[PDB]
Amino acid sequence: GIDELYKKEFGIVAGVDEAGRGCLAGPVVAAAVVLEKEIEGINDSKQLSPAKRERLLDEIMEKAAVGIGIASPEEIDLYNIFNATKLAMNRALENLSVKPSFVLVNGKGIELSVPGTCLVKGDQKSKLIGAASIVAKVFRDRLMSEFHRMYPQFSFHKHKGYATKEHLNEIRKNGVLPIHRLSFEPVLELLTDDLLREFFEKGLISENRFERILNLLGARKS
DNA sequence: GAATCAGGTGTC
Ligand SMILES: [Mn+2]
Ligand SMILES: [Mn+2]
Ligand SMILES: [Mn+2]
Repeated sequence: GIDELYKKEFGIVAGVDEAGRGCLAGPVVAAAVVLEKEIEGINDSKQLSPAKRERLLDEIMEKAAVGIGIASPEEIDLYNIFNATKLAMNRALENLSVKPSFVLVNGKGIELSVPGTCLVKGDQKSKLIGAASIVAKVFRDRLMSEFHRMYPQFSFHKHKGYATKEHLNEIRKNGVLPIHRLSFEPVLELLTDDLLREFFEKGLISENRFERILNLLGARKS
């Protein structure tokens, strides 16, 4: 119903949500979702079972229009997690085929390239956002799994890059990766100016990424 | 799914 109020008022209304905010690795995934056909079971992903999201997505990506945006781990470091988040969100709206006259954005304090509004707990106040919530999360998880493929020594399919005990084990044992968020404190902690220069000399990170994390590295213990 | 332990950073 919340959706319908805004639908009647503003016209085409997209729901937006993102996943991967609190992660130590990988990009942040945002999803924009416009939908008219009803989908029973709609609810914020984190209440659902991983396998149910799966069946709800197949359904969602059949009755709805969906845009997907991502922001690079490099962009998180250079821009911060928040602007990287808005950036990802705006890339989703961009990828959406339907151009909404209005957006419902989960959270607070986010203003996108499309006039809209910000709902706290929006992912459980709105069906569109709850749906955008399931798209982001599943798509993200998928990105992380194939990262276990690219870095076999890493349980990215289990911990999704988050600060779990075993993720921190895999980092101390195996080292820090370019896809880790180098500005994120637990990583900054383990990283050395020596590995940082290597990343750069290998052409793995950017000159701008290097300068930041380097300046961040020397700023430690302050 | 809910409880409760862990672990991240942006806004203001
Ligand atoms: Mn929520
Ligand atoms: Mn959510
Ligand atoms: Mn900070």
